[PDB]
Amino acid sequence: LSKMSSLLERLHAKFWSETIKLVRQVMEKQHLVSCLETLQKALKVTSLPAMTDRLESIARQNGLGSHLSASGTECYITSDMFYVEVHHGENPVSCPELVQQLREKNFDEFSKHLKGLVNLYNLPGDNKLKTKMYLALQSLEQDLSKMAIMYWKATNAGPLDKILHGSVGYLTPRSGGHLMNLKYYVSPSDLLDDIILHENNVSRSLGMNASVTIEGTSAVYKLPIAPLIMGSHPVDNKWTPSFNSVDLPACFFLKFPQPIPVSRAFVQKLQNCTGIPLFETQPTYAPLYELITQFELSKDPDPIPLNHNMRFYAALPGQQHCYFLNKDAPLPDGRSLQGTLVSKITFQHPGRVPLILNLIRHQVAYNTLIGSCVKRTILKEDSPGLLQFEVCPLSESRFSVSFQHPVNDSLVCVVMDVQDSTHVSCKLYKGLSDALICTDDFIAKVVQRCMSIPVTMRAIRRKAETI
Amino acid sequence: VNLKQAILQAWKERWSDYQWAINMKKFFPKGATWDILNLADALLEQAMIGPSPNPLILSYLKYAISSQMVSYSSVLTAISKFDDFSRDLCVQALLDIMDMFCDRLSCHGKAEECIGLCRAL
Amino acid sequence: FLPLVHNIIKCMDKDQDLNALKSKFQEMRKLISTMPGIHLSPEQQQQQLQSLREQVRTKNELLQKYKSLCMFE
Amino acid sequence: ENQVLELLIHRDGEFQELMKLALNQGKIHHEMQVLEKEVEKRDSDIQ
Repeated sequence: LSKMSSLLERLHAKFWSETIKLVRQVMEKQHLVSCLETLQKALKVTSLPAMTDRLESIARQNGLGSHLSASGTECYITSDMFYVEVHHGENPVSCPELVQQLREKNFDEFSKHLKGLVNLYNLPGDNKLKTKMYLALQSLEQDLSKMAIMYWKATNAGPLDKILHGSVGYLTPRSGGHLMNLKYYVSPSDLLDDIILHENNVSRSLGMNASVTIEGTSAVYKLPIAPLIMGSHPVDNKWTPSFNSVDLPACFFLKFPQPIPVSRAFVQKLQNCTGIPLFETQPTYAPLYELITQFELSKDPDPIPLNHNMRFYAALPGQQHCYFLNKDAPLPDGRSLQGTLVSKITFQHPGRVPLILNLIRHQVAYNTLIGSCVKRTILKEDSPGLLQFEVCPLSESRFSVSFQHPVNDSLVCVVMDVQDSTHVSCKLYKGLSDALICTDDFIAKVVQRCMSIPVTMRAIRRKAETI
Repeated sequence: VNLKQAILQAWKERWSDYQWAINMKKFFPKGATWDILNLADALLEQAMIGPSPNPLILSYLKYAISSQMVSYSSVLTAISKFDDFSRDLCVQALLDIMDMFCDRLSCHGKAEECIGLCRAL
Repeated sequence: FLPLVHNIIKCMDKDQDLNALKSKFQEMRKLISTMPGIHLSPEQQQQQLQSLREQVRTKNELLQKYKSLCMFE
Repeated sequence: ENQVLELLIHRDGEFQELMKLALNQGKIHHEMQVLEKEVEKRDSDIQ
């Protein structure tokens, strides 16, 4: 709260023109003591020799065997991260995958990918798994690219029904400035270019995408050490039979960002494809929708308190509205909704997993899209509208929406089950004496394609209402 | 006619579910004609509901069968034509509440109301 | 200056007179900066320059208006 | 690593501002000399 240590007392407590004899008479003698040399990025711009010197300093401090002829160029001591832009395993690679993103002045993919792969490819193995198994898993991670190309060739209609939704196939190359990924999110009703307008496949970098990783500690499962199955399969794809197979100390542990709530049936079905289930811990069987809505809307949420308390009031096409969530409500099913509040994504070798992941992905996507209507709208005591509805998840992926239909003097529910991955069932149940306020399969498929609770509410209030 | 806006107001909000008795007594003449009570509300709500358990209403049903017109409840859960639909989810709760209803005993009606309730059961 | 601090660190942790050269360069830079001429802050200098430009424009317009309307005999 | 960094950033900003102020003062002095010469010529002609 003062500035008396800059020019008033700084130069007076430094213990001129002829008092610079401190280079040879008083010289008889980078983390938290010497910040001058550590702040090379602030004194000078990020250049070739500056980064090469910083890398060498970090290697000498933390401990990493690496050197060169002189200062001005430095490689990366790893399995295959050795690449000099502009031999103990693989040869010197100069592919564009690690030259495009870091061409001229990039400074992001220089201390995260390297450190990431170093932390991942680190274990108690001494020259037996730190390098051998790492290279084996890196080489084995190439059949998916051939499988991706085969899926792209087979699905020559559009990259919307096979790449993102339905099944896997929206993959990209995992090298340098881009790691392995997949189409986890499948939000089709986002802000599009007004089925994205692209020349070729997306590298899962333009916008938002998940992050798939390959690491493990005790999941030493039998897997190949080289790509064998590479021929074009009959219709969609073919498996790769291994076992030339050793106990490779690695796995396919991805990075699940949010604890998406799933069903017990999906986890039980997936618990028979890759050994054990997708999580080994105490299952947090708490209200699934309650925590899932907060986890999903937590991105946009600001530091201001919300305090919804199971209130799902939201807006409308031209007014305000309201809704519920039926959270923490034990249905006739008996036990409450199973919760999967965990971040363990420790998978196993790519065995019979052609649909072991896509089903749970579609389930989680439908669950998210259900609570999509409540993201940041906070408006209570709305006398007008207030199309309150309670999604009753009695069965797995089975929702219901109640609306004050003018047909009868009561609410109007409709069974909303996710039959397909994007074509959900939107049937409805009317009354013995009720007007035809129930739309046809046209509006049902429209709402299915929309997959938004607020969209359905607006449709009921505008199209189905007709009043 | 007041029953329509009454049940609309009831379902429209998640009240304390016990203040419902007070709200009904206030909004209703408290003894005009109890033949337009919750007795038919359950069925007229579950009709449009169909494959839905309609929660938050069974509590009202219980707070009614505590001390209300047991005869009307009996005849209306009897004439309920749910066997054709056979939801096996709502009729389950119906038989559950009917079990505890018929377990202990019926009540006095000072008339052939008992015989009517017997025909109903 | 980044180069001055770099030369100082080099001369300090190398085991020449980088400090003398740095001081000479700093004195030369200070002399070149003071060579401009503007002793006071450039805020009032720019304010006075804008005022003088406005006054010159007004004087030119007045002279033009005076030398234009010449219809007497 | 905050005080020294802030001091260096402030010194760089002060140097850039001083260079900009010197350039602006030179330009203003040139414009003022031109305007003064023009006004002196106009005043001599008017006199």
